[PDB]
Amino acid sequence: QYPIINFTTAGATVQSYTNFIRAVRGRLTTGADVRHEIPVLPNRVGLPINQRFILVELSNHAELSVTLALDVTNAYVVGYRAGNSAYFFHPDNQEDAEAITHLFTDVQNRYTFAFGGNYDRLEQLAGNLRENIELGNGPLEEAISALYYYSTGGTQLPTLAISFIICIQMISEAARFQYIEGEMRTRIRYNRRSAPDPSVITLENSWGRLSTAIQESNQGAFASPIQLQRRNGSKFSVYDVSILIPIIALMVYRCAP
Ligand SMILES: Nc1nc(O)c(CCCc2ccc(C(=O)O)cc2)c(=O)[nH]1
Repeated sequence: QYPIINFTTAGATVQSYTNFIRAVRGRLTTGADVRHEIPVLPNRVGLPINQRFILVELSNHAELSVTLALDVTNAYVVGYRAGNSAYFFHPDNQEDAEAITHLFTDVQNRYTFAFGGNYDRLEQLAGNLRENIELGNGPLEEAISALYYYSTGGTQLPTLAISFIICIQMISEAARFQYIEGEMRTRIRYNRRSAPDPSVITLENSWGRLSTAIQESNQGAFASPIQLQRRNGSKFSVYDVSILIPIIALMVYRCAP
């Protein structure tokens, strides 16, 4: 079976969340490939199927549970299981369509959505941009509940998109960036619910671009600057890998060292 990591919103804390995100990182990559001190996720090309996914098992105080499937090469959430039903986003290609057939093979019901799981599609379905969708333990507890009830007709599709958007950021983006991990920890700590600010959003949007520039850097110096965004919306340039060490935790594979 694929590796399983567990988290619950029941009595969640900064530490239990931190431990969770650590475990997820530890399974996403062995971490034997490190450029400029940043771990690289494993390459898509040679990767066999028994090693391509991890399962993230989310439960509530309501005592209902849901299992997300993460693509190991990108921490991308490709689908999920709730009870006897399993749902997948529209894959990008037949390689991927093929891969996902080894997931949740024992569930009595399997569905592939007509829509992919990129943010923009999900936003159009949710009827809300990321910047207007609250994150925190409350939202995550709500997200898990919405996903659980989808198969029985009790969750409208927009709410399902909203819930996916929450899970992706609190899990896959938090694993991608210590920065976003820290953002969620603060909300857990103070029991607060808030949309992500432009520093979070722009990091999410530019993860691919940042992976390329780091791996193509000249001893850490980017071949050209990457504009990011501060909390207050203003644009600033990063020129080197060093500034990002405490900010990005993982990188998609871009090429060989
Ligand atoms: N379902 C889902 N899971 C995710 O982990 C994300 C992360 C957003 C950053 C991202 C960066 C690159 C890709 C890609 O081209 O495969 C996808 C997403 C996303 O956008 N949607």
